[PDB]
Amino acid sequence: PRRRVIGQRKILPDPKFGSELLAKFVNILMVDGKKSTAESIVYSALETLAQRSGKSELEAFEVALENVRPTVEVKSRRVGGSTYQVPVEVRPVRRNALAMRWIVEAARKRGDKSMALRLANELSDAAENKGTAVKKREDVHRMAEANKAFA
Amino acid sequence: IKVRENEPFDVALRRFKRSCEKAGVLAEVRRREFYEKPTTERKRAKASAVK
Amino acid sequence: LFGEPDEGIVISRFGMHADVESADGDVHRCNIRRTIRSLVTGDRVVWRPGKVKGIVEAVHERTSVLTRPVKPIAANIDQIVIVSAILPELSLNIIDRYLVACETLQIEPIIVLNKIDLLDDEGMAFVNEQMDIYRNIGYRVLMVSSHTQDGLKPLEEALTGRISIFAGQSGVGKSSLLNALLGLQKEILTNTAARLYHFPHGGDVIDSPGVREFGLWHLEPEQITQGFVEFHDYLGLCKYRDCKHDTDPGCAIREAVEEGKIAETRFENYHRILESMA
Amino acid sequence: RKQVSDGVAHIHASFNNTIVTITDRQGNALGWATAGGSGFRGSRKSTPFAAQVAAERCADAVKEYGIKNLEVMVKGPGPGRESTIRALNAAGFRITNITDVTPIPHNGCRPPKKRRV
RNA sequence: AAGCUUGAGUCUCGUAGAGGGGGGUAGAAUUCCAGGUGUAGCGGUGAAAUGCGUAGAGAUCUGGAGGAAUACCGGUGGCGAAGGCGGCCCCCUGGACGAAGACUGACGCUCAGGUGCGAAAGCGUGGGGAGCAAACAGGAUUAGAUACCCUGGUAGUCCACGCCGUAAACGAUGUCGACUUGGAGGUUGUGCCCUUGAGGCGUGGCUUCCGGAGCUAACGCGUUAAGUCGACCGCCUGGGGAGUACGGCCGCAAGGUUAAAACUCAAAUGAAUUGACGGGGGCCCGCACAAGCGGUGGAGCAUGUGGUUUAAUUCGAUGCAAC
Repeated sequence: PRRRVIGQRKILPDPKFGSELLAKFVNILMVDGKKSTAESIVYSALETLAQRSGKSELEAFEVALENVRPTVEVKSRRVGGSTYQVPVEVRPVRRNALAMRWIVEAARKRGDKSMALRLANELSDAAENKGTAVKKREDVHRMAEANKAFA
Repeated sequence: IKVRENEPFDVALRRFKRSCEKAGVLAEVRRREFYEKPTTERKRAKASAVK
Repeated sequence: LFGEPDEGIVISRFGMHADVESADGDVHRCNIRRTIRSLVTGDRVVWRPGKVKGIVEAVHERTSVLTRPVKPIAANIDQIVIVSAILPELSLNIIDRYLVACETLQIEPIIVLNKIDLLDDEGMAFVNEQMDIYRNIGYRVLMVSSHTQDGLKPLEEALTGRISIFAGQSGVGKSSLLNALLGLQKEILTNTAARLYHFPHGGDVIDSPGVREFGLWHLEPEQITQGFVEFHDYLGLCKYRDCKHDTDPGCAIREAVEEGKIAETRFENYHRILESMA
Repeated sequence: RKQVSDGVAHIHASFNNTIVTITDRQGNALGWATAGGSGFRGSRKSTPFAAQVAAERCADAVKEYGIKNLEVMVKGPGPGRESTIRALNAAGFRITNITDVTPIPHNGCRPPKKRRV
């Protein structure tokens, strides 16, 4: 994409929210290539998050994703093989994409029954800005605005 | 020279005026400058600049 | 050219020719035909006179046990003498490089420490200790002086019935020992067809000064490894594939070094050699 | 020696290193730290790091003199007039103004000429 | 044979300049040389290390020197014979325009010998030394290093002179002069328009390029010639063998200077095309990067191969591809 750069594809959302945020995100887990059954165990978590948010399942996500999402980043493409290190604004397609992924990437293969829990336990934590995913918002921005010496 | 640095202190915002100051003349004094290289020069003395 | 086929061993590389000492023992400076090419000094050859000039039209260079770039010099070298002194700087990798090679080649090193006499009580000892690393590793050390050409009999006897060779660096008195051995100086040096000599107690020796100030030759990775068999044993030590003899978790070879179960030098040398081919 | 809490950050950057003295504005020397005195004695001191730390290590240990206003008076061209100035302004100071200092050499002495490989 | 003057020459008068000798000198510095604070460094490098500092050094601050050394002068500016010339006086000085007649009145051109001067090392031979670098050396890697790499130094530099006469002492353009493209440029005099700043604007002399024809092989050059002329002076003679021996010579010497053969080859070159490589570069693309996602591989397991066994473990299997 050296000629014309890009985000994601064939995504599928919610028949109850229609939220893309939730769509690109529900999706992420797939590499099961079917969120005809993916989505379910995250809702138990987002439900426990729904409560934990004081909102619904939709907006259980929302809160935790807005914590999670980066507002800046540092970007690489390697111009000349060069070590890019200058602070940049994380593009939305990343904001979202990476963020959504980050939450999901923080409740993985584990040690006990039900992801429902596993997710639940990730979810509110990301709600509280002390999730893993939100800490990637709060680590990428730390590298930003403190290095600019190299090209 | 100065950029009223009240903040800046890594960068200096200076690359102008080297002709009796900084890297220009100061790198060429107690380091060797040869005579079997600007002996090219006689003929070659105006070409390698912007580069 | 043609002549009468006769056997000989190539006594010398006569530059342009090769000089062949016949089966009888008669040396004939011979030509070497466009037709033959697998010739080296030491080859048993069919050489023919003319109808001296000879011509060579058959050779016999037996199997590899040493090269430069990667091209056998001879054969029946059952022992490689890695002969050293410190000229003009030196390193443990350099002797080891030769050792790794001796080990690879399956030609016996007899590690000869020249200038033993030169080396003070401390120096001789230090050097012996170093010589010992290799020795411990399996490569016997013979203390000789380059100059004094000491331990000459133990060396000679090691030479008996076999062919030996002189390896090292800038006339590290290798040249000196060679002179003793011969009992005639044929080389000094200080800071693939060449010439061969025959031993009286049995066996032979091959020499060239050119070899002696050093550069080094092309090789492959496995050979370096062959240079160190203790690594095989370490390869088995972690995993059914031990990283790669070098660091990475579960590199036994590396561990064995960390332990000191292997000497460090072997690993180090493994690297100088490894890098050079690459 | 002296203080006025206004100082100078003499940065004595140096080829394989960078040595830094923070000095009172008035003079003295108040701290000093090097870059090849930020240990380093290799490509390491030939790092900016060498300086970063160099300056830093100087720049702290001059504030005994209360220094927190520095002009930076960049001297030396070692890998440390970034890192070192880093660690000079930002080293318990507000940098009050930057400058670089130089004269009209006319020398005497012969320096080296040795190499040719 | 006598004249001209016109060339020349000369004598009349601008103008710029790093030309010089010899020296005034200036202000900085290199370096010299020192503490304090300050503090462990400095230092260096491939990578380091010797070195050094730690003794306070370096740093930095504080002090001065030493002896040595002088940007932007830097403009196709300008000056020089060149070989070559820019830190500030003075001199001594060399060389030099435009603008003036004129006169002398051919004083013109060029040069083998010869000759002056002739970059540097060097050198003689002493200077010089505040300092550096052959040689020569520690560390120092490095294949080898004895290289890299680092920690130093006499000649000579750092000084005076003598002593080379060679320096790709090269557009490898000899001299001189004349003759041969438009164009668009430079400097430096000076003409002129309100001097329109001295200006604005001629013209010289001089500088740039392009600049034609031409030429050249061609490159290119192309009036800056690499284009037409002359004299003059000097050149080339296939390539090596050779600023060197013989030889002879200059030189203290270095060594120059000068100045070989056999031998040796059927060859030596310019420029040019069309090239492709470049420890080149300049430029883009591509699950190539990149941003992800997952994969392979690992365990257990396969399949093929390898390997081994096997009598065979049947031939065709190899980056990628055993598959």
